Amino acid sequence: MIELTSAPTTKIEIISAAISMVGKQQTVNTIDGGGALAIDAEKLYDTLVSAELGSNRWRFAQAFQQISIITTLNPTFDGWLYECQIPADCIMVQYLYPNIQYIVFGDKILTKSNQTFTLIYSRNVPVSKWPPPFSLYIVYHLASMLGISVTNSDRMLARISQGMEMWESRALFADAQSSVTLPFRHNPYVDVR
Amino acid sequence: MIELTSAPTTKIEIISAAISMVGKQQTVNTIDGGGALAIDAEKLYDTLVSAELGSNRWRFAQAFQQISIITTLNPTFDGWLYECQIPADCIMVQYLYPNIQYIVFGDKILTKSNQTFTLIYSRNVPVSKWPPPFSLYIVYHLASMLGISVTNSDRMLARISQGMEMWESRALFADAQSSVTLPFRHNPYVDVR
Amino acid sequence: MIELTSAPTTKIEIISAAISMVGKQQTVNTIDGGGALAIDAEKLYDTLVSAELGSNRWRFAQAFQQISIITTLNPTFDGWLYECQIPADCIMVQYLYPNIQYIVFGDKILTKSNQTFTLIYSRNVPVSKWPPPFSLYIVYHLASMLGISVTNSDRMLARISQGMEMWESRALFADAQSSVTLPFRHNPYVDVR
Amino acid sequence: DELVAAAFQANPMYMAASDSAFNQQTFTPRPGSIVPVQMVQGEWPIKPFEQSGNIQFNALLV
Amino acid sequence: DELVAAAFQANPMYMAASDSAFNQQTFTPRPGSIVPVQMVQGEWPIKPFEQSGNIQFNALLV
Amino acid sequence: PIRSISNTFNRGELDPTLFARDDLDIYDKGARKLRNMIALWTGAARIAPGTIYI
Amino acid sequence: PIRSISNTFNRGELDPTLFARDDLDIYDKGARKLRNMIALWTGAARIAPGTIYI
Amino acid sequence: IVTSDSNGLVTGLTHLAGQQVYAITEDGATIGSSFVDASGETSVKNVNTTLTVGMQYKPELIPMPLYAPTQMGDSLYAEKYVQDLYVDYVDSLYLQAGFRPQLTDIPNMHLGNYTLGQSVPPQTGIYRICPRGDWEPRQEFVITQSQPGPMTIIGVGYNVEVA
Amino acid sequence: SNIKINDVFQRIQYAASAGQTQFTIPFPFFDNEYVLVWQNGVQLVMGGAPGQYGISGAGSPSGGLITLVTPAALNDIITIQGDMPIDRTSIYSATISNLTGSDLNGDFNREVVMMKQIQTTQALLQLQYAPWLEVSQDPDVTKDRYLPLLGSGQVWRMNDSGTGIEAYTIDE
Amino acid sequence: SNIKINDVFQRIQYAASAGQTQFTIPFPFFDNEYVLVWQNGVQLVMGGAPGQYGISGAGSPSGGLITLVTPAALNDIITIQGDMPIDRTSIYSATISNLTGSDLNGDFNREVVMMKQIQTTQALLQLQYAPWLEVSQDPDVTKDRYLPLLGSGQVWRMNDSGTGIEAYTIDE
Amino acid sequence: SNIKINDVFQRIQYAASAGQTQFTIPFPFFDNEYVLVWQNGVQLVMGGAPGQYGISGAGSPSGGLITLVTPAALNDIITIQGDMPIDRTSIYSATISNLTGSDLNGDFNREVVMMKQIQTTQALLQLQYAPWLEVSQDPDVTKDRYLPLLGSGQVWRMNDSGTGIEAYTIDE
Amino acid sequence: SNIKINDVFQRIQYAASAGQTQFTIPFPFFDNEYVLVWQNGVQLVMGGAPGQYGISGAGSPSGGLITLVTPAALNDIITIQGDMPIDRTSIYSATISNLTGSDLNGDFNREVVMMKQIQTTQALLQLQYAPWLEVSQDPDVTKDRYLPLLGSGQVWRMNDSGTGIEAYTIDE
Repeated sequence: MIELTSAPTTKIEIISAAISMVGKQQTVNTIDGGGALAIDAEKLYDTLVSAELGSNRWRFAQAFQQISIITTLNPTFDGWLYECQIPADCIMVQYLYPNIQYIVFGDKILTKSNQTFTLIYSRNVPVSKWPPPFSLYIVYHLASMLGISVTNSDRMLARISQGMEMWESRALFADAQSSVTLPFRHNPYVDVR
Repeated sequence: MIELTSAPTTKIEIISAAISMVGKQQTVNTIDGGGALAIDAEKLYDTLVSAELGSNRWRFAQAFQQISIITTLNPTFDGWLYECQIPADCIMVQYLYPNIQYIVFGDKILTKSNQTFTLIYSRNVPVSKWPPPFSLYIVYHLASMLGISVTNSDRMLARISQGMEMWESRALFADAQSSVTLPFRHNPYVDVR
Repeated sequence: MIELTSAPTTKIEIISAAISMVGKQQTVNTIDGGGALAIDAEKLYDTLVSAELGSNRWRFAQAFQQISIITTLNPTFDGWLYECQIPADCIMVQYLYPNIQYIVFGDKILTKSNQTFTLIYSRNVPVSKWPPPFSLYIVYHLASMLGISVTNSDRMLARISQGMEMWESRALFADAQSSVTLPFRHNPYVDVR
Repeated sequence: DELVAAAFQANPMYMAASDSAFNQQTFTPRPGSIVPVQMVQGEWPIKPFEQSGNIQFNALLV
Repeated sequence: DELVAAAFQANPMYMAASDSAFNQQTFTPRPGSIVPVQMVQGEWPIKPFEQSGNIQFNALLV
Repeated sequence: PIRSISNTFNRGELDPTLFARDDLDIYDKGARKLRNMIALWTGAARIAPGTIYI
Repeated sequence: PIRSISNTFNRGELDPTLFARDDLDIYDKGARKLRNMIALWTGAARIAPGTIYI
Repeated sequence: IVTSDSNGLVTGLTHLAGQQVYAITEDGATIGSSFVDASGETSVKNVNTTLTVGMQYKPELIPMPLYAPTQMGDSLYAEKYVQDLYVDYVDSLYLQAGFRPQLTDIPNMHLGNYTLGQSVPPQTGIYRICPRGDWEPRQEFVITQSQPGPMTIIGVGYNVEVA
Repeated sequence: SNIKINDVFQRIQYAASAGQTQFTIPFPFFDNEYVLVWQNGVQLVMGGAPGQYGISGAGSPSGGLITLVTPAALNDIITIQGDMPIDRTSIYSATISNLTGSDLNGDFNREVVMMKQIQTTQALLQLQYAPWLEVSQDPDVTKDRYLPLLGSGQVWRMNDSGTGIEAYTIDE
Repeated sequence: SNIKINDVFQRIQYAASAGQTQFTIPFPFFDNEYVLVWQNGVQLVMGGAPGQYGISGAGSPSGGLITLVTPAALNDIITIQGDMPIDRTSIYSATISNLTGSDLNGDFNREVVMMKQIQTTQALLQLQYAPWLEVSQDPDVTKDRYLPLLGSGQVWRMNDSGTGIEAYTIDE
Repeated sequence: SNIKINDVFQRIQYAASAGQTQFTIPFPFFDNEYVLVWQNGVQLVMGGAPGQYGISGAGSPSGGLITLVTPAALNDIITIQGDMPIDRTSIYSATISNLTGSDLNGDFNREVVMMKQIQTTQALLQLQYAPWLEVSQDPDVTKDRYLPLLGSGQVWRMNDSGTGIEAYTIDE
Repeated sequence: SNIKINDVFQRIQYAASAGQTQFTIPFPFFDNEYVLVWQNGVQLVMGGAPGQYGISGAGSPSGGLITLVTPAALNDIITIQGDMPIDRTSIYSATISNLTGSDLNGDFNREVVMMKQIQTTQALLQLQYAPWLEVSQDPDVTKDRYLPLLGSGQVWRMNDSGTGIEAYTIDE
């Protein structure tokens, strides 16, 4: 009937494609049925995905959460007065609303105010929410990590690494271009007025 | 009468052309028994095509639809009021009409107004809708991935790479040149007046 | 409900990921019988991590504590009056609060005053407190040391080096970007006024 | 045309793979400040927006 | 726009992987002073914040 | 670098004291263990014959 | 790289269990299948003789 | 040789009392294992079927240590890593190969070209596996069988990174 | 090639803007009849007449679209829910069934969607005790679980002995 | 196992006629032990003694039959419900070379009947908000969904702040 | 997944002994992230810091283990529940490919576990009418089963006509 | 082209059943682009989009197939016609070269199909005098065979002298 084509929506689709891209023909329909290579690929997948979403502002991985449990910091330093726990699902703190003074210190956020605020952060998301360019970028990146040990040729590994870097730029562009660029929140020569 | 195109019109014809590029005979009606080349081509076709159409504004892949405000979801930061559902077939958000304040945040679109908004976006379209230059670019690019996954030949990858990059630029030029270039939405030194 | 992270949460999971990167299958519950790779990985893990967190201001590894004047010790030079004990978990001294005259001399902190001083410093923290980008950087760096200590392969070292340095920069950016840059404590042309 | 051009030619602007190259919310424009910047994103480094045009030509006809 | 630009174009600023490239609390701005600096962090060296724009163009329209 | 090597089994199971004897033409024609199998006079190794209760 | 190789048929059809025996000098002198043909002693393969009804 | 009834019950196996036995159909498919009780009875999966019932003896094949001489020397004690392991088999079923403890099963069923109820005949071909072993010069790889059936291994190949 | 299931509920609700007609179906479905649409609590009928709707996207891996014939009013509530029969009428032959990857994918896909529809009702529309509460771990102890039928003007009230919930008349 | 699973609720109830003994099971079931029978709220035992029942028709797509030993009185309520356990104790070998239609149909049908039993309970025996109500679409918002344990003489009552359901004592 | 799935509830709760650190997981699970742990109603996090826990036993039929970093106090309530997202865990090629029983076992076992988690919540944490009660067997009759949203200070009360449950403001 | 060319008209027309998608091509064709398809007088396009069709059977003696993407409505007229451009499909060297029977068969088969397409239009779609009529056997006598161009409202009418056909305006 209708010709259908769509992006990966499951973790297995990413991993099986990545195993194909290191040029290994062994069948991976499931991680359990994929042998020793599939389990190692799954282990590296878990580290890679969170590392990638935790080191860059991807729009599709952004989330917000109100913080209200803010407790006194005593003894303290640098004039900070309160601390609050960074939520467990927060993978990278990005900024706070409203524009209050704060620092990330240890696993806490230190503030000089007690009012409820909102945390804008990055979070892990399932493959069903990934943009298609990001999915192919992860496929190449995971293949690059597996290829460290199993790729025969240095030139072939360089080709895989080139594919990883190519789709990283295209995925970053596709994610970024959909919205306008936000202004700086600190503009001293204007704010002083 | 209208003369039918001899260019590929189905995804099977795209796949079989890529398999022939890396040197194997292939018929559309025997694609099931195509062995390793057919296994990898089928697995990688959807991921490659969706990633490509999801990372660049191809005119032939554009679409629009009204977006919907989701009840009970309330952003609490930066003055955003509503969370809007992205269309099901949307593969890359491009912009909103009318151009008012919005951002892509997670898998939603945040707005400050409850008027009717239309989203311009990319989507998957069948091969019969592809420009012929784009079809040949996909054939080269898919064959490049077949070289990595199956042939394991550095010589093959070197030979395919030049044609793949050439037809990407030609396909982009052919798609872009048909229409005028739109002006910027924001022109601060004129708009302030 | 809080989503549990799939990124590594224990030092054994960091070690086993590093062992898989250089090619060997490894389960957490069989790490004891891991052979030469497990011997070197566990020996080098503590030295590498402590040196990494002890050489750079990582926000997640920061801590503070009051320091204590030690009795019967008198510095006798440059006007220093007291020698203070550095905290037990301190791995790198960063600065003192309030910012008064002090120096690090030997394993003590010399001061000219007997008021309460708080030291800001780095410390070891468990893996569950690590940002995911930092965890992947440690995996690459530890795998690099396993290449030297076990595999004896120049090829493996070359292939790991690119990823190790890339993820060091990404981890540093992800850690730093979450907070505002603090101003200098000493601004002589302004302070003199 | 000059007013339109000046908005992205006179102002300091940058090109990158993504506007996530630095954090606009924590950006600190202070003397001596270090800004964390992803100096390379994939294949593309962050660079100043390309200068184009012949400003003197326009202010010779005017 | 000029006031916004001058805050990070006129002032001496730096780009690096992290603002921990030097210690802001112990930074000593004195003649002859040596500042401990991590001159390269990972792949990226610390460099002056990249100059961009056409200052003269803006102060020809004004 | 990467080398491609092969191993057949027409010499059966070899004693562990032979594992430094690379000069012999048997190093790529034997097996460390050959259990419940036999060596055909080609290079192949076949599962051993079963038994029928009498 | 491109390698130029050739194969003659002096040894006739070879059992599939020999296909890893590159050490033997028969790997380039045999055939996977030799059906309704014979191997001449020069190494060529000729179609088998026909029959006449009696 | 035995025959199961409508419930899969099999009798007359007194010489195998208390043993674990496998059942093989006449088409040559091993259907599973079960215990014979002290009275010589056991239950099998296939009902109203003629079967062969017996005890598994497990074949094991561990090839010789990797031997890849280079220009430097024999490299008999050099650190080696196996990127690819090729198992070359003829008329075999139920194979599994690799570096212990996590092995890889070799499939013997063609999705898309299999009709339910039929027994796929013993298979011939080459299967490529990434064993994920260590870097020791005397590392061991195993070719074995998960359940009783035909098995013939004509050779084992490697792609070895010789450090 | 797989369909969107993970963290994708089989129900969505919208607050329409004035004049809107297009409403996304954000979850996969297999047949038009297995999608339920309400507008302000009134179930709509598929068709072309005013007050009816059109539907597209059946068989799509990601979802489809609902197009109202009559443009909606501001703050009309549109609810879309997937409601597929839980059955299996297409089965494999005992003798002449050729097993295909498309067959296996089709069978698993419809069972996963069925399961997701059940979990959507459980998560968004039903009540439950918090998972950490000290309820009896034996299902045979029905003190906190079993409910009686409510007669006219009655509420559910745990009895004075703390042994069961019983209907309890409250006057108005 | 080479049977179809029809879309039929896994529960049936009857009001017996005078002297009636045979009651139809309209839903498929795979084993006699996986069916529960109640008569006027008292669970019956399978057997041949008076006050017990016999059951037939296991494995058929059209269900079976319940035969009471003792004929039922007029307007006796007979309830029949499927209660198959949710597990999987028969698994395939690692590398099967013979996959029967009955085995493959069995695994798919078995899970369909499990889901139908869950859905029958939630459709006929459980409470839920109407599908069109404006319940919070984020499951982490438990205001309308999480219940506390009831003490003696207590009812569920939304608190004065409208932030959660709390146990409230009534002594009337 | 060549294990057997036993019929075990996907939730367990303990009252800790003095200084206890190890608690058994009696039900199977496949990933560490899909097992939730609460201590006195506060969800814990995996790790090695104080107040966290370690977990082992993924992929095993049963007998997993939870090890608290900080030893529990006497009568601390520990709750362990399985929570695995519903999703496909396989992909099959349309062209001729390979199949193993390991692939089928992994798909069917994970779907059985997912169903058991739904049914565990239904059986232990949710309300239902007793199966033998005379509820309407037509689900379109919503008198006994559809609930309204509760305002501040309101309870669920069947109306005086006996036609539906409505929110009722309680008084003194 | 080692097939045989049968004596079959190069045009077929069908009236569709309800929901029909597959239509047989009884005549041989060599390229997919050289087969024209109409549905109710509107030419279709090859592809996978709705309203398009797929085609198979090129190079086969007969038994090609047209598969509509959108199922046809009852009594939709589907017309399939061969249209291959008249061209030279071979090239032979003047220098001493090779020749095969496949080359000759491909040339003669394609030229036979081209002639059949011309003759199919002549036999099924064009007008002619009955073969036995007494038309002039000298083609230079154009009285019965040469037509004039028609102006608005005009018909072909033999003139009153019986010497030629002229355009004739028809009034009320």
